[PDB]
Amino acid sequence: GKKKVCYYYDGDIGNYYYGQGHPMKPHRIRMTHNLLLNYGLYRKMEIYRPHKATAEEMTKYHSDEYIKFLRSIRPDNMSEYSKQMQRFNVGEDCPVFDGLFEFCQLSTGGSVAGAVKLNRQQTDMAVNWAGGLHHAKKSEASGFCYVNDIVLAILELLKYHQRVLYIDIDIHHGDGVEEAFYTTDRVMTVSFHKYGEYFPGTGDLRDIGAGKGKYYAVNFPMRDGIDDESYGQIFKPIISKVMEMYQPSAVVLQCGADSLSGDRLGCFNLTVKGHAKCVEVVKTFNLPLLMLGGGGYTIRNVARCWTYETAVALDCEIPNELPYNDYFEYFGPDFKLHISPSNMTNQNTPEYMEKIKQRLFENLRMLP
Ligand SMILES: CN(C)C(=O)[C@H]([NH3+])Cc1ccc(F)cc1
Ligand SMILES: [Ca+2]
Ligand code: NA
Ligand SMILES: [Zn+2]
Repeated sequence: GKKKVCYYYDGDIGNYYYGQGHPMKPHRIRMTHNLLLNYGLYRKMEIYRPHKATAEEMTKYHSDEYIKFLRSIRPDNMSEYSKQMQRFNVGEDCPVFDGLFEFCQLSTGGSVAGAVKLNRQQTDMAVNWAGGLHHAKKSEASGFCYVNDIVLAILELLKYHQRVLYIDIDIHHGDGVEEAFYTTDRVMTVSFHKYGEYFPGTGDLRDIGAGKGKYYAVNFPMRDGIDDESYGQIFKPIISKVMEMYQPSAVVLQCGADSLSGDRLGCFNLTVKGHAKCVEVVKTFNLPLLMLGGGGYTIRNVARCWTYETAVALDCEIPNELPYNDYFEYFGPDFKLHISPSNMTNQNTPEYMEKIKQRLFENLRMLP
């Protein structure tokens, strides 16, 4: 049936600024929100403003030293922290900006608040588009991510769920999440991603986990230009098998939109419908589901993607004609919700997709 959806958003999020030229634009979350408000989707779901997660909350995963650094560092005291900045991988990809810590607190607060909601059985789905920062590590920033909201949310779910399944359709590998849970069977991580001279450089299919977590990390490496049909060929089958073999009681789905056609940093060729089919698939298992954001650098298409995927969560059909909104000019020249793929070559042959799939299936036969 139709699911109750709780959605997390702080309108201050759009005002954080990574700096001139930096492709990460928090503003995209405000565009997303404004677009789905203008489609009327607030009528169908509960909207919450998340708390700011505390340093205490964050050190459920991150080191005390790293979190102490994140809450002290500012543009005005950077010169005095040059050593700490290098150690914690801050100051370049992951710059120091005004309100950095508060940005992390809001990002993280959405993900944990959604997980609490799900644990209390007061929603079927929770949505935090400001979350999904899958590259942050225990004691270091990486790939524009500082605090790993996903890891903290899963730790919250593990309080009431013996097995949690994490699925990642961001074009990048979910390295920080895989790393955190690599040696436990209580979290299975499934990542689909570009692989081959590409950030972060991990997610080989031969990376399957270790110790009690061996066979609970699943990696589908892809080449440039995958399209809706190649992706669709393998996502439903892999997820069905994972569900069947792993039998999770809760699911976290990272929905990074840098896997869309025309993403400024991405090299895939998915449409918003192709992307969103993944949400559709996971929804059908009828499990407590936390949906998070992620990467995405062509921001009009990020707003489309996460608006449509909100509508998917709600089983609420919306028209292709975009309603008027505060960012209307960004959606030219067509002013429609859905996007076309490019004519870029798909380097992923059908044979390649089926072969990688069959290798993952052999691995999944190793579960209890
Ligand atoms: C470019 N790059 C590393 C990426 O896009 C990754 N997906 C990491 C990431 C960035 C922003 C975000 F909001 C969530 C995750
Ligand atoms: Ca991924
Ligand atoms: Na694991
Ligand atoms: Zn990404």
